[PDB]
Amino acid sequence: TRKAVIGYYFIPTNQINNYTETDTSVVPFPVSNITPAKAKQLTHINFSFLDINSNLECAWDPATNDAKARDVVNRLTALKAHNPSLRIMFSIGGWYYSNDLGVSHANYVNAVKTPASRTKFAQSCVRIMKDYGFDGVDIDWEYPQAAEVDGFIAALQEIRTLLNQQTITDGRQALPYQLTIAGAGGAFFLSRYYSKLAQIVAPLDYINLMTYDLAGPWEKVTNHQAALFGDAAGPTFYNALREANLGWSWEELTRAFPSPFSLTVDAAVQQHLMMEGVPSAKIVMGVPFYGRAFKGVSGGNGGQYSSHSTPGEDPYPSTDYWLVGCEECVRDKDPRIASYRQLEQMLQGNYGYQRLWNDKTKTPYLYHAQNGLFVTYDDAESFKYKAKYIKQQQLGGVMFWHLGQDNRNGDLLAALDRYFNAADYDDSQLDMGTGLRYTGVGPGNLPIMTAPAYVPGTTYAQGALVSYQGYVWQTKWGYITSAPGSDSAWLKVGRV
Amino acid sequence: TRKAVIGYYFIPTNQINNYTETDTSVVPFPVSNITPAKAKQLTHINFSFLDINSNLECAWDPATNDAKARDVVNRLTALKAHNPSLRIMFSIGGWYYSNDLGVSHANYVNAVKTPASRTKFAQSCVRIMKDYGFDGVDIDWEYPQAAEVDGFIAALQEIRTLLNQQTITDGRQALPYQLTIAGAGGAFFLSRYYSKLAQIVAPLDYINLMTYDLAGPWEKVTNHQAALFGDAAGPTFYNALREANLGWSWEELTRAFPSPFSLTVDAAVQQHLMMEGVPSAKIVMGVPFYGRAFKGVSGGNGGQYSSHSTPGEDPYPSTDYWLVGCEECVRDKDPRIASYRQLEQMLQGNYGYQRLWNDKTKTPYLYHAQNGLFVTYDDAESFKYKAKYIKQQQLGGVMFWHLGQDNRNGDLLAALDRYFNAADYDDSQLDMGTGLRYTGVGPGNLPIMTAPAYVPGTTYAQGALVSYQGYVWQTKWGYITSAPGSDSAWLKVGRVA
Amino acid sequence: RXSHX
Amino acid sequence: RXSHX
Repeated sequence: TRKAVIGYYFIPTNQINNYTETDTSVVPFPVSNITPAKAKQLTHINFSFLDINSNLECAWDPATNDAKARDVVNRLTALKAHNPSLRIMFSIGGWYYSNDLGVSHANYVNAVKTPASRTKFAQSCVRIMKDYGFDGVDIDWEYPQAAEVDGFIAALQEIRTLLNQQTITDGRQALPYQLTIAGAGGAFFLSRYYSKLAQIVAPLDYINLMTYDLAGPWEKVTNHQAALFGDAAGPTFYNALREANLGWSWEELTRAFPSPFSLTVDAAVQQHLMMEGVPSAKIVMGVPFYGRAFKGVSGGNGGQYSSHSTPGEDPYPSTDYWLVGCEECVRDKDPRIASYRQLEQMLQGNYGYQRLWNDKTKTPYLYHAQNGLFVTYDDAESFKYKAKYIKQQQLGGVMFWHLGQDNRNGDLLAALDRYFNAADYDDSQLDMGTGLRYTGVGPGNLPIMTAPAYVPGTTYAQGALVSYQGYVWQTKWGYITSAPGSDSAWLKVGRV
Repeated sequence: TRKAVIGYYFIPTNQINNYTETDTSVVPFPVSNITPAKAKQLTHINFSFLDINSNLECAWDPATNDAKARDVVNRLTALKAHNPSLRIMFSIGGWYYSNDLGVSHANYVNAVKTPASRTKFAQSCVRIMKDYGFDGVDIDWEYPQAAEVDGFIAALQEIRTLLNQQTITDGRQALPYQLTIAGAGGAFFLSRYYSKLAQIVAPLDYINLMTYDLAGPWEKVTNHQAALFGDAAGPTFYNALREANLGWSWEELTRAFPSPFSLTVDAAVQQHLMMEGVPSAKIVMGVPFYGRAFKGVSGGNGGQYSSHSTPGEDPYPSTDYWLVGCEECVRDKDPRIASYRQLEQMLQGNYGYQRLWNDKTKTPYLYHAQNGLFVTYDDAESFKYKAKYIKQQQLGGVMFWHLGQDNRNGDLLAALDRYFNAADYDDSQLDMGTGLRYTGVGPGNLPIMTAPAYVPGTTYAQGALVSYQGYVWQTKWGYITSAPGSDSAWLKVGRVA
Repeated sequence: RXSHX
Repeated sequence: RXSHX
């Protein structure tokens, strides 16, 4: 089955209200940039971002010119002529609107609070979808907390019920309306709802992991923002998931959540796979089409793992644009983020940047020795490894933020489609490296094992293995006279 | 308030049927050994053991001669004439009857299953109590597990209501019928029901901790069976309580249950105290009136912490009674355990035993160099430290297994009474030593702490501390924008005064 | 086992 | 923060 290729298409209210396809200074990446060729390479385009208003309904930003908005959306849906499988989804949320201290955070918390709020909100999502011509709903709340999770789950289930009905009513069996959410790609934010993962994903077609920004200006030392695997020389982190409300024993928590660990894409995928009831096919691996820049770094190792002087605050509290050669940075007033397009041009010029490669993380990085700069990003080469990983792990596909950051030739997007679909591309011999793999083992990813059937009335010594009710269990200590599942002395270690 | 001194009086159905007070060979410790003086030293006597039959009712072993049983019980209840506050309780259970593989285990599990079964069982307990002249009920199920705990808790509550009612009916306000249970003293068995300790203890007058047998043939290394405090040189164990169904985070389990740890009396007691709703006044510390013997031990350290060749299977498989000097062992066909009375005679008989002392665990032990033997037991000296511990930790008192194992003079019983009640005994200067203390901290015994109130909308760094809703919390990582109690970045570390 | 247990 | 976050 075809891997999903989900591209976010983010467009600010100011750019919609002044939309044009002839002046990159106002609209840097208009829909016209998405040619029939590229439209064919994508499976989904996530139009971003919409919000939830104080009336607890889905809605466009208040400053949005609805007429312009409809026209932009129409240009996107127009792309479906070139790709019968293409879906134009819309995303609700994002950082600015939904983070704990974001402008509409309350609306999110409130909208999922009651059976009645959830119904009104669910109805509004479907209504927005049909009124503007979208093909599904994406929810990007960053991120619901433990006490809001049950409500969040109930709202998703409600939306699923409505979309399914709408699909039948519209005869959309060939391209059913979908529901997805952007999920945290790092243990810290993931810890907020991790315990109810199975329930969160049940009503979804896909959970799109934000497996990037795993390094930022808020971090102590510069690091790769989306390393596939771990680099023993890079920083390690506290495994926040051992603190999720899972209800597991110390033994269980410990084997699933090594701490500290390397904050990697592999870690995030495996952490999701460890949960029972989370199918790999619904997991989509996100990749970034932008890089994160650090200044004041110490040379010595390409600039990796060094202290820096990058303002981690948001917005960027300065007019100092230190990312040399990045006009985009001055334009958007922030030298900490740069699109792959800009970065490519930065390498194209002299600017004194050197592109290095980390064979453990399987990702590239830029280093500017003269100004002590470090840029972590991804490219067509790092994508080969991520694509192979997605196939090996039988994930649902890839997602990326965001389309408007690819180069004019659409090389990053073309690479992703090529690695999954080209008849003449073969990665069977691609060397995945020796980077550190996440070693955690949980209920959802237990090894297949065999063992004698547990026998009631038998006394087991420490370390004994038995099969009972589908799994293979091991005794944690000796003189065990009770059954697996009834005596806390048994540890589930294998399946089948 | 007077410390409780609870002595178990265990007598096999066989000794009951052939009860005699003039033949040590038939009944090693007849009730007549308990003089009025000894009777005054006890607050409770737990007559052991009765059982639960297939009809799911409390009952005597079927092979019990009822008339002889009543005679034995009367001899015990008569002791009350010398001590108005003495209660003669009866214990239901014991190892042979209630361990997982015991003959009557199923009856304990089924008796507590429903309101109907629980009511009938409780009624039978009070009925046995009144019929034979007992002053209370003690349950020694070793031990309830998993799905059995709620039924067990409901059964204790049902007994509690019937006992109180019977107290009124009998106008026993001056000496109310009591309910107690024997609880595990080691974490492995304790983990079975640990998470519900508060609920289990609520209906009880006391929970008597079996704080002994912390070492046994089943262990690979010889060790003291009732160390008060830990010895760094001794073996350590994985703290099974972290596998109990508590629902605590990784940080909480780790703080509450250091592992490996020293299996000691102090650990058991502190493990019980860590749980909210478990009052120290209901905690009774058990001490052993017997020692456990090991053979094939190495020398160098008095036989402590050595491999050995002691059979652990029960019953004793062999016929080799290798505990030199112990005639009790031959009689009972097991060289693995000897009463204090017998041990004392072994020392007196010059059979090659050296009595040694471990100043960390605060306990004595015997070492037999010639034959490679090791014995862990307790004596009047170790009791000094445990008695002070009981007073210091404000526990309810002491319990011991068992009366029949004291020497003829009743020195062990007399020492316990002396340390709690004698005007001419003073332990204010007794040095508790430098052995290892159990220092786990559970969300049920958090220290009093102070911190600036939490401020909504604030971003906190790692390690920050804030007071919020009755507790003080600490962040486990940085950039925290959530409220404590919420999400999982906050760790509850203290109580708000 | 052997005693109380 | 800065992008998707």
